[PDB]
Amino acid sequence: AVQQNKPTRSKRGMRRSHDALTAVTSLSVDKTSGEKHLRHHITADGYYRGRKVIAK
Amino acid sequence: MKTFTAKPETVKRDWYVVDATGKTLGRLATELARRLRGKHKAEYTPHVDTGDYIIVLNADKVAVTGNKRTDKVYYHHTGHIGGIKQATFEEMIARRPERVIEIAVKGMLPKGPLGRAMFRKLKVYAGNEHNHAAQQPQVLDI
Amino acid sequence: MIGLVGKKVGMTRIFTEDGVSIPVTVIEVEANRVTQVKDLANDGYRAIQVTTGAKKANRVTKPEAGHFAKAGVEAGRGLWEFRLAEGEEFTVGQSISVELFADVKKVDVTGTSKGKGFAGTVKRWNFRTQDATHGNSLSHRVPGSIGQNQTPGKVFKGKKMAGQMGNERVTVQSLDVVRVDAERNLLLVKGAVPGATGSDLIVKPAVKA
RNA sequence: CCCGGCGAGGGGAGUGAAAAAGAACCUGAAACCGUGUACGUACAAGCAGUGGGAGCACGCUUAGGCGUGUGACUGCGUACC
RNA sequence: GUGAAGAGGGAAACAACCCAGACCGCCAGCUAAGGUCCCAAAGUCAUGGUUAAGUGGGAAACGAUGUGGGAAGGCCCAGAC
RNA sequence: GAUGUCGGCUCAUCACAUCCUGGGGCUGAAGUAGGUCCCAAGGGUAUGGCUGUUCGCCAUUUAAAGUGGUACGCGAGCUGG
RNA sequence: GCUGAAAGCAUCUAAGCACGAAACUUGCCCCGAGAUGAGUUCUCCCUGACCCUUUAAGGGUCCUGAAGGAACGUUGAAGAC
Ligand SMILES: C=CC[C@@H]1/C=C/C(=O)NC/C=C/C(C)=C/[C@@H](O)C[C@@H](F)Cc2nc(co2)C(=O)N2CCC[C@@H]2C(=O)O[C@@H]1[C@H](C)COC(=O)Nc1cc2ccccc2cn1
Repeated sequence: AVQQNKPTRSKRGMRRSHDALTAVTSLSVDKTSGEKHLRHHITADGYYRGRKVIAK
Repeated sequence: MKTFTAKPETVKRDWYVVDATGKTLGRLATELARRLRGKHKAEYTPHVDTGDYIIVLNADKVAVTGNKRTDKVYYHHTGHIGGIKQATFEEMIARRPERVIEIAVKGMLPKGPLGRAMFRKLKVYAGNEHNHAAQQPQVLDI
Repeated sequence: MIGLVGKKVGMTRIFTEDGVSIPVTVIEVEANRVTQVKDLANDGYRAIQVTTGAKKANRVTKPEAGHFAKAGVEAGRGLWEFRLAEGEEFTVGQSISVELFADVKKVDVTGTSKGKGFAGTVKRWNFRTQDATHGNSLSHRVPGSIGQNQTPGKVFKGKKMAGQMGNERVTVQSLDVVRVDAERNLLLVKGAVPGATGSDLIVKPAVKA
């Protein structure tokens, strides 16, 4: 239920060896606006695959 | 001055070949472990592998005195509760005759990383042919 | 002898004139093409590598394509190996039909069982359920004891616990052969076989006999 | 003056002997948490050190075969009150 | 007598048993108990015997043409067993 | 300056001085069915009535309803008669 | 049990030989080369130009970026993630 000995800095860091994050490998670029966006997502301005999808 | 110590980067390791036919198991493994460790070299160092590579041929023809050919038992456990298995000297010779020499030598070598490396210099074969002629192994009548 | 690779189409019933209904598992066994033949001089054992079905040319990797091209046969959805019983002889490009099971009378079917996921001891090991009432506190389907006291002081290996159940290789032995329709590449065997509809099956003649 | 939400918090400029004295302010120790560099570490079992000891790195050196850090492998070794 | 209040070596490990009483240092030598095929420092030493049971390396009354040695005796080429 | 007990439930694991199945010798073993001893631990080895019970008596089954060790196995798994 | 001496016989045993059980090793099913002893087979891909230097399994620049993989997305009789 509870520990008999105090774990160490080492074991704490070992457990956190799998806690690191992953950065996006690359950002996609739109044909028309040339903006940078997530793949399969729309841009901040509202474009997607150069078709002027929702902007309002 | 300080006593000499061998360097694993400058140590000379020779290659030898041995025929196990008719040889007594224990009295043979003793000389192997002696050479695999380097006790026969004046440059012997306990924390260094100064031994030599040794090839053993015809491991399926070693001899044992008394009724050990049928009464000697090789026990081993698998980790499960049943676990305990056993095989006689005859059964091992028919299934895997090389393990007889390896097991006898493994017990005569030191326990630990170093002794585990010495065992790697031992090449045991069941027949009279080996594929290490490139190393030009010298005959050893031991 | 050797076996064949097929696909599980489903189950149905075959009515006989004697008023009997035979539950059958329909197995589609298309032409099995030999891609490689192994011997002792090169591989150390006798066997044959086969394939079946089809695959998208734009999805077949170059290594796989070169393996099929060396044999001179189209690509398939996988590769499987069969051993030879000291008297069989095959050649690359040779197509094996379901007619090979015409006079066997019994077969062993191997497949990949359905996946149940993380299963409990009641379902996975047929553990007996505790009391649903009479004071039971949060221990209705739990396993109970898993060992003993200060003696060994550990749980023995192989202890039956909860965990993954299914999605593993399973073989059913000695299934009766009901029909062999080479015109339609069908093999009807009496009974159920592992896996879901559309899964791969390895069909070998019965070894028990 | 600048970034920032006419923010918080910072970077400059300026004051001062000193801003690493900037108001969470003299001095600023330890536990504890971090960045960087060197070495070691993914076939090896236990009070974690000690004795021996290769290699690597670095500083010497009027090459002087010394010093510092690391410590593969190895003998012995079950904390304190 | 030892431990307690005593380390070291040996008995695999083992306060009380065996050897032996640590002022400090040495990469010198001789010994004790105990040991000298390998783990593991030192005789695969020498000589003459015993054991075949891994006895050695767990045990009794009792049982048995196991085997070695010794002191006698009985019946026998008037032919024994 | 806390090692929580009977029995039940759940889950078990080992031993063999073996309950069943398997292999044998003797028999005051005709056969059937038994008695006794030797080998053998691979697997298997009841449900219910009464009682908190273990045990036990009873009813009815079974090829058999084995003997024991495991903190008289198992309450950081349940129950609390 | 056969043959058979020690022991002129006898004797399953000492040499030698043949039968013999759900135990043992295999045969059946599953995992399985982290089997660091890291295995085998088939197939596929890459065929630049220089510089620095304690000059070596060395470092660095430009050009090049394959096989294939991962990522993202639509998803699954696969799945806690
Ligand atoms: C309520 C009230 C009951 C009362 C006291 C309770 C309490 O203090 N709980 C605190 C728990 C302390 C624990 C669990 C301490 C552990 O770290 C060690 C433990 F397990 C070790 C352990 N415990 C136990 C045994 O071994 C044992 O018996 N108990 C343990 C449970 C209660 C019971 C217990 O003591 O019951 C008490 C009863 C009055 C006894 O009745 C008797 O007739 N006793 C008895 C019989 C004797 C016959 C012959 C000679 C002499 C005898 C003398 N005494």
